[PDB]
Amino acid sequence: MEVGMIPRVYLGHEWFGAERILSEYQVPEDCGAQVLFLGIPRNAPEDGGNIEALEYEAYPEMAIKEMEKIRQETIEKFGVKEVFIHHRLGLVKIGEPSFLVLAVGGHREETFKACRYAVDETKKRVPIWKKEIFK
Amino acid sequence: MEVGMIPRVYLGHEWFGAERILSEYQVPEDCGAQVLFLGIPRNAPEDGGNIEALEYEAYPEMAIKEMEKIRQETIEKFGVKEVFIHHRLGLVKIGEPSFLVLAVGGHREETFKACRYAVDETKKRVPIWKKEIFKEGKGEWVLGE
Ligand SMILES: [Cl-]
Ligand code: NA
Ligand code: NA
Repeated sequence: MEVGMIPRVYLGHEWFGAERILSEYQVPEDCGAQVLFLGIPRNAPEDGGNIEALEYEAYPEMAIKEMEKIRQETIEKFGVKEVFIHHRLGLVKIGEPSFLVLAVGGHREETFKACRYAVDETKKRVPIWKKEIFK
Repeated sequence: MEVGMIPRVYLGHEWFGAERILSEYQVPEDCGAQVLFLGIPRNAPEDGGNIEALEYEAYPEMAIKEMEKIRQETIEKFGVKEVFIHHRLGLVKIGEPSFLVLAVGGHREETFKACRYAVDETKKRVPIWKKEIFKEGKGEWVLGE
């Protein structure tokens, strides 16, 4: 995707990815910590080990609005400088990240907390659900 | 540079970087989470003035061994599948990562804990000495007679 600036909140069938975000985002002089979480579809033995991919769907408008709300809360609550919350829609192969959260802050203490908060809240409140694709 | 495999523990003047590591590393089928921490030199005016860079020095062998010990501990204590612990030596300009820790595991819970553990334990136990390299004009921040 070609954009003027990488969106902080993204929900779509395309993807920017950790490499591009980390490469393009300029860390502010007052920030000394970045904590990135990548959620990846698994094909663990406990699920049969026959999963080839996951298909993600959502209520697009509702989801992105709630995602932005969580981002706002994360920044205000932990005092970090920036937070990215991205999630893919459509087909996602096992091993490919489908969920991304990047927190940028002054120190690691609050940056780790910020990332974990955004990740946990997103899972509890954002309307995005998966479907397994077998074989 | 030094692939084949990227060394899980690395200490030197060169740098693999998060982009290359995330790009090359293949996530195992039983892993659903990756937690990456990047430590970056920051300008700390509360330390006397504006900083240009952070310098890191050490006796590599000793530092590397403790880093490897911490890595093994992280994997064992948290049950994660893989852990990378990298750190740069020499001068690192503000904004450029100098410390990297990547934990790969089954779920969020243990992966986050593992990364935090490796990071905290490294800062407490690994003998890498740091020095803030201030920009010219430091004497202007605190003025007496
Ligand atoms: Cl909607
Ligand atoms: Na990614
Ligand atoms: Na890096």
